[PDB]
Amino acid sequence: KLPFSRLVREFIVKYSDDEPLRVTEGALLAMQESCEMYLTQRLADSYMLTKHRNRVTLEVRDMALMAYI
Amino acid sequence: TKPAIRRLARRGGVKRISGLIYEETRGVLKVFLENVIRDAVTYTEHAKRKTVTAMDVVYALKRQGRTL
Repeated sequence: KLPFSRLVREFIVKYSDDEPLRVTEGALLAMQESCEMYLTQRLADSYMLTKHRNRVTLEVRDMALMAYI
Repeated sequence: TKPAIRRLARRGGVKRISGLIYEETRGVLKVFLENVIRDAVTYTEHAKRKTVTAMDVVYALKRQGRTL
């Protein structure tokens, strides 16, 4: 929860206007589920490049080709 | 944390990970989340309501393309 609440709090406050925007547990849990799978997806796709590169170590090299696309 | 990144890599089938991934992974996500939270916050505040709901998160995800 520690790095998730920080980002949520920073960005609700950053992107508020007259006030921070309440929120529910389902909203917070729904967001947290979504964001986890996004990192799983992009790391895994970049890992597909890793295997294609005849290496076993996911590296910032592999993260960059999916990110460039 | 370091094991949360490890946990995400092992979910994706990644066995071992280099040390820069830790910082790189946080950056990539914030971009995603900035859009999710921004969009959610923007829709939630604009749409006759001031509370983020599960469907507002859903609305933010549709508005991504880093999903498609």
